Amino acid sequence: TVRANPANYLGTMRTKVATAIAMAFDNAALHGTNAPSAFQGYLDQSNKTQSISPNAYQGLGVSGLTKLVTDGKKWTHTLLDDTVEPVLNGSVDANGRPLFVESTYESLTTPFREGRILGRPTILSDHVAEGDVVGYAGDFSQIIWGQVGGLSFDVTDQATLNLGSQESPNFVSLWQHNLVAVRVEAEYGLLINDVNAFVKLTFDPVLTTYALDLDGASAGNFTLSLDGKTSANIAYNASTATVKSAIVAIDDGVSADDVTVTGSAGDYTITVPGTLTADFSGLTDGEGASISVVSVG
Amino acid sequence: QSISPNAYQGLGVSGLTKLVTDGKKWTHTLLDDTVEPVLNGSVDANGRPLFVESTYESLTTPFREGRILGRPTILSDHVAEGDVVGYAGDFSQIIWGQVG
Amino acid sequence: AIDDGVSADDVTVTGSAGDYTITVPGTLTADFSGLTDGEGASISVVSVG
Amino acid sequence: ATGIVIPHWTGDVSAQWIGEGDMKPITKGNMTKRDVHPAKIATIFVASAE
Amino acid sequence: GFSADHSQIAQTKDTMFTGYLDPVQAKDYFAEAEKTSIVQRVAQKIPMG
Amino acid sequence: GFSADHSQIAQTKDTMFTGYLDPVQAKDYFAEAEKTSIVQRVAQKIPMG
Repeated sequence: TVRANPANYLGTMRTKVATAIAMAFDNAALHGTNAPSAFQGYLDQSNKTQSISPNAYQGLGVSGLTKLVTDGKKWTHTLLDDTVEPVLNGSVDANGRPLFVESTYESLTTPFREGRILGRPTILSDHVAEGDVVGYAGDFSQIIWGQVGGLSFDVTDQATLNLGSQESPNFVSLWQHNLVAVRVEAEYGLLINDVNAFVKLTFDPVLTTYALDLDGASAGNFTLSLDGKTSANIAYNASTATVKSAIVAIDDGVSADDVTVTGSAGDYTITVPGTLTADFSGLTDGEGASISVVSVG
Repeated sequence: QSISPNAYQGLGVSGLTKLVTDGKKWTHTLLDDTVEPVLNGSVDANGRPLFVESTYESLTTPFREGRILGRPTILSDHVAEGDVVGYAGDFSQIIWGQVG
Repeated sequence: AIDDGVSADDVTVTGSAGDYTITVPGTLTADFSGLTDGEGASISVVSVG
Repeated sequence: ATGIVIPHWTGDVSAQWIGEGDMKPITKGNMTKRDVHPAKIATIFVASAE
Repeated sequence: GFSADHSQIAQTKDTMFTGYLDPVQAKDYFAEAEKTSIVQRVAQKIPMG
Repeated sequence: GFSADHSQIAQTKDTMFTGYLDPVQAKDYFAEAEKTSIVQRVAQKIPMG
């Protein structure tokens, strides 16, 4: 085959692996699907979410943006899946008039579509969505990335390849079978400073689930804070029913129908509508304790 | 002047009246970022937004800027305190200077 | 203490014990159904603002 | 006049994030050829030599 | 108007010309411009070693 | 693949290389540039002594 190079297959593979390597960067940065341990965090970990399907203008421009500016964080870009566009256009007043006269355009040099929404740079693309999520909005200056030199190509006709796995091998000698192999390699770095700075966009409302962990010196108190409003003090040893009562007691008054709580004293799972946060400053170990979003599924 | 239910009737009528009836101009506004979700979501009686006017970044500046009801307008992260979230008036009435 | 969106200093109140004057955002309503003597007990809008 | 033939790409090529001593994965492309042949369009019109 | 392999007329349709009529191989025109990563378009690139 | 401190293969994961692999120090990329005051952008600057 390497003599013949039919349809320029070898030269075509060298460009299409570069596209595969580019695609595999976004899925590691956004969804975290198979990220290396050296990448610190990914956007699906954010505790901010929003629905858009009844009215996208209310979703992005008011209910969404409020969660950022009341937390002191900027909104500067957004990424949207192509499947968002019918819902974006379908946003109307109660007389059927469109809410977005502001609109999006093609490119001669890239496969994306691009434009402005409420003044922010906006990208539409065919693979932003995963599971329940259709886009992201936030301060993309919180993200830095780099690349260590160029994309690299090695070729060999002597090596022995495992076609199976390290748990169930299946070797072929390239030299004994008259085969040739090309090995392609690249190297990147990523850091997201503050994963809580971005809003996950979804078609319709969902509850968010959180793991709350008080692993640390077992005395003192903490405060929860839901949608920017803060609880009374909760003691280290508090029961699940105590925590449920302390959440619903916040004066926006989410119901005992909305909140649910499970686990044990010092280690809990919380499920609620809206953004949950905690401050451990008042535990005997205010540093070992933590809160994070459960990637439920 | 309150702006909470309807920012357009806030700035463009109720506010501006208090200046022109006193013989004073309106030339700039300062607004907190916490006002942008109140500038957006100002709507008519059936859900359509009142401002088509909007604001932008600039390449070496932390602020955001644009024209609102014709007037130059700045959005900023720290102008709110207490019940007050912005200012509107004739800023040519302010002079400042630096020594050395 | 209504909670459920209602919050501190949304509200202020003046007058006698009974025959109160109340000031609030939104729509106030009153259920005199347990106030057994007051078969004509009533809530009056005084002014907006 | 021979026509043209085009190798349309159809393969999902894929790459994986890899540890320092981890064993690198093997992948393969896919294609289908499509061919375009010309066709004629013609007409005649007629007049007296006068 | 005639069949292929007609008894009296030579046509490019005829089976006798099989393999003398090969199309020219060309570029894939139907494929899109290559998909770069959206994150690298919006996030800040920095020098790294 | 292999553990760190594997008995047969040297890796830069290994504890023996601690302190030979120090990162390069860089600028703070996450802070915005130093901030001017909003009043000086709208008010008139005058010469002063």
